[PDB]
Amino acid sequence: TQMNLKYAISAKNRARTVAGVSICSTMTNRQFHQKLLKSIAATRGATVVIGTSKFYGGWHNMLKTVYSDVENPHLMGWDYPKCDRAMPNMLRIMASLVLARKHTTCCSLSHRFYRLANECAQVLSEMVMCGGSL
RNA sequence: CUGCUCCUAGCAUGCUACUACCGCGUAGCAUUUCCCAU
Ligand SMILES: [Zn+2]
Repeated sequence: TQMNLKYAISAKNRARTVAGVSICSTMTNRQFHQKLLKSIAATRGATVVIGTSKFYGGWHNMLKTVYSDVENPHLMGWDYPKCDRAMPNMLRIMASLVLARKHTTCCSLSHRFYRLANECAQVLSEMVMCGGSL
């Protein structure tokens, strides 16, 4: 996985970094996950709001849907300090497990395990070419 | 790298309307020709 520096505008001097990923990983992941990703993105009115536009009243629709029958409603929001740099890998394994639960008939047990192993080997923990070294 | 949006251009399709000609089909109107031997 190649490492690179970003070029944009923000409000603090801390640097930014994108990561280039090999291409075989991309083809395999697309063929494996694309249908579920599209199904998630298209659906409206759910707990996850990925793929919903803030224009044409979508923002109001979301703000109403979250406003369900709450007896003494309040609003609370939190933050994750360094979410990506401090993620425990057990939860990442379990997350990649949840997404695969839909593959009930398309894939066998051994095939599922090998796909999970590939995902862990390619994205979770592997060799990061930074600078000119590994 | 994913999602959202704008704009432009092209294509292609579908549908609608208009114009022309054609022939058809129908209807009406009206005419023109009018025939002979082995
Ligand atoms: Zn499968």
